[PDB]
Order: sequence, then structure tokens, then C-alpha cells
Amino acid sequence: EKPFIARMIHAFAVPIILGWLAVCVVVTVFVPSLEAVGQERSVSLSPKDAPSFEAMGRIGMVFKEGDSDSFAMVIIEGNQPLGDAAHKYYDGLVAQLRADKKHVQSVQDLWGDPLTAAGVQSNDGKAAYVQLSLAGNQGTPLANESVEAVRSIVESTPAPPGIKAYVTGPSALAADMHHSGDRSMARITMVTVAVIFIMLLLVYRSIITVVLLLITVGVELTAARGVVAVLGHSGAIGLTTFAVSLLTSLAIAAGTDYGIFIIGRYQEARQAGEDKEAAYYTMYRGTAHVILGSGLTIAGATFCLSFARMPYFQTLGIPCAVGMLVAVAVALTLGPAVLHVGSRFGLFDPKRLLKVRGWRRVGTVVVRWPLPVLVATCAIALVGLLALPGYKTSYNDRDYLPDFIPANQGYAAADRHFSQARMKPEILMIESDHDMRNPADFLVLDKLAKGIFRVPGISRVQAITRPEGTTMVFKNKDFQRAMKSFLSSDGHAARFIILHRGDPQSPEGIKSIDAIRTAAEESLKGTPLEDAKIYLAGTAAVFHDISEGAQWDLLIAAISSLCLIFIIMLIITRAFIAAAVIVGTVALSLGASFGLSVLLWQHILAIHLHWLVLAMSVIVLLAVGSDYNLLLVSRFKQEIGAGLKTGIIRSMGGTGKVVTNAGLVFAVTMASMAVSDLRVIGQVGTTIGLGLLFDTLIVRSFMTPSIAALLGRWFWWPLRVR
Amino acid sequence: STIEERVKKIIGEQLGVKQEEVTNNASFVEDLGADSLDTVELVMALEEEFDTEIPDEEAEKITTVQAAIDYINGHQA
Ligand SMILES: CCCCCCCC/C=C\CCCCCCCC(=O)OC[C@H](COP(=O)(O)OCCN)OC(=O)CCCCCCC/C=C/CCCCCCCC
Repeated sequence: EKPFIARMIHAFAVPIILGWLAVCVVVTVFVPSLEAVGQERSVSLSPKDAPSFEAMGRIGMVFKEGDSDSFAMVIIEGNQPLGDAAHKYYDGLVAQLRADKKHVQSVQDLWGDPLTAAGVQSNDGKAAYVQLSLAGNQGTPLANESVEAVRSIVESTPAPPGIKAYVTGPSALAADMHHSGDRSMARITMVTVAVIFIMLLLVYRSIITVVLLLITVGVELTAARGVVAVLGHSGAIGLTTFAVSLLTSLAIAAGTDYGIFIIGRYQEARQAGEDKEAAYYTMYRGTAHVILGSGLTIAGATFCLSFARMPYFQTLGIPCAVGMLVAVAVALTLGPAVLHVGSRFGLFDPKRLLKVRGWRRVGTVVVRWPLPVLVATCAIALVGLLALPGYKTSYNDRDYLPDFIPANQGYAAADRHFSQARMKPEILMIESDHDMRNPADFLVLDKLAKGIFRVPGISRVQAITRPEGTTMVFKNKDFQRAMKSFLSSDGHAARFIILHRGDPQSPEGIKSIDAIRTAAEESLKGTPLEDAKIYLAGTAAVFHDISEGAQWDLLIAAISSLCLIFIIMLIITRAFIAAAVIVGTVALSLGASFGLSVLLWQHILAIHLHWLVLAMSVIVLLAVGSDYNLLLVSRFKQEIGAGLKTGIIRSMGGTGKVVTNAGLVFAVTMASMAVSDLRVIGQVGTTIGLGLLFDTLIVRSFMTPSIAALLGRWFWWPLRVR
Repeated sequence: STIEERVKKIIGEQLGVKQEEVTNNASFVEDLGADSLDTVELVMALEEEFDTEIPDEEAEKITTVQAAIDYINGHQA
């Protein structure tokens, strides 16, 4: 049989090749590059409704010192204690920063005031810092401009002998994280292609087959990136360096797998003695629906990230979904089109005997004694959960970026003279309906300041009652500057600057937020300000919300993918139990991938998994893993008729070597992503790589065939099979 | 087709022997080159092709093409 779509591609193979090449030229020439669209289309890094985000907005609004949740800190360092010379350099620097209304919304200049200069100067005396409020939220294009605008001002200013200035803060780190991610795109792709080229050269032993196979992936990659770039450039979507980095590797990985499936089946047909024309249709009948089904799965699975609350995940759905739909559409049309035209010159014929005795013998054992094989593989798959009790996620973006990026250089300058908490302060603001500048309420400020200072895990609290941050009149001139700094001009609100002991990013720091809020309420209970409203802001408060949010949206991403992938597999295969088995088996194996990844990173390498790793990697593992099952199961439906058991053996031989090669290519492609500067994306890369190695070696080869052998005809319910 | 021809087809396909090459008297492990696992494949393939059960104890008694033919003839009724 010759399906209609196959005939059309066969008849118009040539222009289909030109049609996609012309499209590649258009998106390459008339559309800015994806790594350049992301920079002008990046998304804010915190959900608009997070209590930390809105609290940070209120504190800025009430104190009239900005509207964004973005702040940057300028550290001044010297080889000797900072004298008057540093002050002149500092004083001029602050005035210059104030003049830039566009980017620097406010400069909380404390070091220039003797009444509070010692509050920011290092105990060593050789360093000091100033906090800047920047325009635009963290990670947005405006914030990256503001950070650069501040950074250039610091660089252009002439420093005294031996003094140096660095710019840091969450916004600076986010700006540098984006640049590092894009800067490393070329290295990831060059390594990926170079490794894949060498691997495919061993599998086929023919350079032309590899060259044409990789060229087709280039068209899929260039068209997928080109289409996503058009959307971003038009303002339709938000982007992040994770989406660009993840999209690029998925297109290369998935795009190559479709090429391996297409050639793998075509070459198998030629071994059977089929003519070039008949072999091409045999390839289409056997893999056209598998590629489409394995394509809608990755597009659908990644799209389920759009239900997550974190912008890191929410913005990751559509760009990957559109990227995979475009890559798949090319693979289904350019693939068979290139295969046919190549066949006209006899380029894609197999170079070596495609032996099958290896997998038929494996399939015979699995099918003859399926229950023991099922039990052994389930235990191996489940034993990965032994790493769950010791699994500790991390939120410190510093540790997952190069040591030399400017934000990290400035941070390292702070650690040399300050405690690690000084660059990540915590602000608590109480707002009421009364003017609190009266002395009676100041006692409550003293009470709450001590009470908040009583919470474990805090080092320092600054306020009107504690100008220096530790325990030691309305008319003194010096006090007036403090009054307008720690009290709102209206007097209805006051704020306390709190410093933890130890990095607030740590789970210990996150635990402090709840204690701080409870302590604040306890201190104010039975006081005139008992009805006040408490707002908390800063890194500890930010990641208290992210930690809670990152949990549920891992569940939503995982559960939604299972529901969606099952629906796709149910439609593709038309069999209920087969659809459940295809994805159910991969769901169990997630424990093996989680165990392998935690063991490699947290234990062997002593680097905790970033909080983004599991949600991003779980989506791909379910998607790609089910595709390999779909390829295998879709072959069962063909070979059945010769026997429910003998069909599994025959299909195992045909699809055995094909999936193994395709499995390793995808695993290595995601593993090569560890070359990125962003260690967060490298952890995702090897987390997916390790899982797909497990899926291709155990899930598809020993678990799925054993379940099919066990269930018999019920594996194909409600289809009538004998 | 003929039951004997179908059995020979299955045997030849599994063991890589042509239809005319496989003989009634030939033995799988001694002449056609089978082993402890290719015989299991043979048994399962016959079971599936002819919708019949070869019990494990009975599996041992199929040592030649003929033995399979007699078994299936005595059970394909
Ligand atoms: C970018 C520009 C692209 C320009 C070109 C247009 C695209 C052309 C490419 C491909 C289309 C034609 C080739 C694809 C194969 C055609 C269908 C086919 O072969 O089988 C259909 C096959 C029939 O079943 P069998 O009988 O087993 O098949 C045997 C015959 N092969 O049915 C299927 O594959 C079912 C398809 C639907 C699956 C269920 C879909 C449910 C929804 C999924 C959502 C996916 C994610 C969405 C993300 C949205 C993001 C915003």
C-alpha cells in the first residue's frame, strides 16, 4: 500500500527540499537570531502574586524609592582601610548614579553619613557597599540595561590607587546568567554536533549518510529556532536562556532521532530485498505515525510546563512546544524527501549486515519467562528512590555560574571582608494608620526590633532604634537623615533591615521567614500597633515563595504530562492498556533517573541539584522515554499476526538496534549540554541523559516487552487480535 | 498452504535454512545448527502459527523436523 501523503512527498521530493532551504534562508536573514531575541524578550523572574514580590513593591512605593523588585549593590574594595580618598571617589560615584534617573531609581547612600557609615563599612575597614534600586524587574530587558548602565558608570570612573569597585545583586546575577547562557550556545552546539557526527560515523560507517543526516537536522534546527524567534520578536512570547538552551538541544536530539528512525527502517527494508521505491513506502508505513506521535508527545509534554506558576517554567512551555512542532513537521517532510532523492543515487543503502540474532535471543528470554524479567526490572527501576531521603535541592544561583562573571567577582569581593549575608539583606516593614514618629510607638519599635532579633538565625537588625545594627532626640540633625531612611515620610510605616547568619538562600534561611513573621506578630500582639500589616522582602522571602511554588508546579508538570501523553498514545495506538503501559513504564523509571542524577551530582560531585532541574528534566524523560516505547509498541501492532509472542520477538529484532542508536544519540545530546557555563542547564542535560540511557537499556528492552508477553491479547484491548 | 510446508518455512526462517534445504529427518541441534534457545523460539513460533500448545515436557521431544510434523498432525485435528 502507498499512503497518499507518502506519494505527495515522493512526487515533490525535490521542491520540498528547496522549500525548506528557502525557509531556512528567510528566518536566518530577515529574523534576528534566537539567542538575540531572548535578550530583548526576557521575562521577569518572580510571579507577580508572590507575597515577596508584592511586598517588595509596597516597600518601594511607601518609601518612594522605586517600583521594581530589582536592586544592585556597589562594593568598594581597597588594599588599605578606606580613607578620605575613597570617600571622594564614593561621593562622586553616588552623585553620578543619582543623575541617571532612567536606570538608577534611588541610591540608598549610607556610607556618606557618619551616623550610619559604620553600619556598612567592613569590620576590616577595607571595604564598604551601597545599595542601588534599579528600574525594571529582575531579568527583564530593562533591568539588564540598568545593570549595564550602572556597571559602565563604575568602570568609567577613575579609581584612586588600589581601590576597586564591583556591582552585584540578584539583578546583576540574572543579567550575567543570561549572558553566560547565550555565550555558551556555540560551544554546546559545536560539541554536540562533533560528538554526534563521530557516533553516527561508527553506526553507519558511511560519511555521506552522516553528512546528509546531520544536514537535515540542521534544517530542522534552523527552522525550529527561526520560527520561535519570529514569535518572540513579535512580542507573542517571553523567553529565557533556559528555553533557548533547552530548545536548541531538543531540536538536535529529537531531530536526529527522527533521522535515525527513517534511515533505520529504510535500510532494514533494503536488507529484505525491497526495491528503492518499495523500501521508501515501507519506511513511511512503519515510522510516519511513530515520528508524528513521538513529536506531538514532546510538543505536548513540554507545553504542559505552561501550567507552572514559576516564570522559569511557565515561559518554557510555548517556545519548546512550537519548536518541536516545527522540527517535527520538517522531519516528516524533509526527512522522507531527502531519503528519496538520496536513494536516486543509492546513497542511503546499508553498509553492513543488519544482524538481528542478538535481539531475537534477548526477546526470546523476555517473552518466554516474562514475569521474572518484569520483577527484576521493576526493582532496579524502583531502587533509585533510595536517594530520595537524602536529596537536598539548592537555590544558590551563585554556585551554578562561572567564577569569573562580573556578578560573582563582586560577590567574592564581599566575602573577603563581610559575612555572606550582607549582600542579601532582609527587609520587614510594618504599616499602620497612625503617625508612629511619636515616642510611645518608638518603644514598640524597640520591642519588635529586639523580638525579631531574638529569632534564631539572624545576625543584625537596623532601624531607628538601631542605627548601627546593634543596641547603643528627634531634633538632632544627624538623626533626621535616619528618620527619613527608616521611616516613611508620612510616618505610617517603618522598616527594619535584617541580616541572617549564613546564606539566606539555604533552607535554613527560608525557615527564618516564617519565624520572623511569627515573631513580628508576637511582638506586636497586645500593643498599639497590634493591627499593623507586616510585609517581608528580600532573597530569603523570595525563595520562600519559590520553594513552595516549585513543588506544586513539579507535580502539575508531571501529572499533566502523564495525562496528555497517555491521551496521545491512546489515539496513536488505539489500545488502552498499550497506551498506559507505554507511559506507565516510563513513569516508574523516573526513580532510576532521579537516583542516578542525585547520585552523580549531589554525592559524587558534591554539587546539589538546582531547584529547576527536576521539573525540566522530568518533562523530557516522560516525553522522549514514551517515544521509544511507542516505536517498539507500534512495531508490535505490525508484527502481530504471526503471533502475540512471536510478534514481540520479531519486532524486538527489527527495532532493537534502531532504538539503541537513537537512544544513545539523544542521551549524549542532552549529556553534551553539560558543556554550558550555566551549571543549572548542565544538571538538566545529564539528568535527562542518564534517564534515557536507563529507558533505552531496561525500560524499552526488558520491561515493556515483558508486560506485553504477560498480558497477551488484553494488551491490545479493545482491538480484536488473535 | 500445506502444514508440512508451513512448518518447514518457520524452521528455515528461524534457523536461516532454505525451504528445500531443511529435511524431514534433520535434527535442529545436530544438523540445522540450533541451540538451547533457538529451539524455544521454534516451539513458540509453531505454537503461534498453528494455535496449539507444546507443553514444556513435550517441548523436549521435538528434536527433528519430523517430530514436530507428527506432533502437529496428531494435534491439528
Ligand atoms: C511549520 C510548517 C510545516 C509545513 C508542513 C505541514 C506539516 C506536514 C507534516 C506532516 C503531516 C503528514 C505526515 C504525518 C503522518 C500522517 C499520519 C499518519 O501517518 O498516521 C496517522 C495515524 C493513523 O494511525 P495508524 O493507522 O496507526 O497510522 C498508520 C499510517 N502511518 O494517526 C495519528 O498519528 C494520530 C494523530 C493525532 C494524535 C493525537 C493528538 C492529540 C493532541 C495533541 C497535542 C499535541 C501538542 C500540542 C502543543 C500545542 C502548543 C501550542
